[PDB]
Amino acid sequence: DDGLCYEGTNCGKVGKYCCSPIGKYCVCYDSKAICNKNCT
Repeated sequence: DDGLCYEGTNCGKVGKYCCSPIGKYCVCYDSKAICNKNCT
């Protein structure tokens, strides 16, 4: 239940961020933290 995070718009997270260790999860949130946090 972990991973890394990147910033931009590759997961529709325009303005927020996204998290996917292979582009397989592509899960984004507004709190970049929600990226690492909730992303897990």
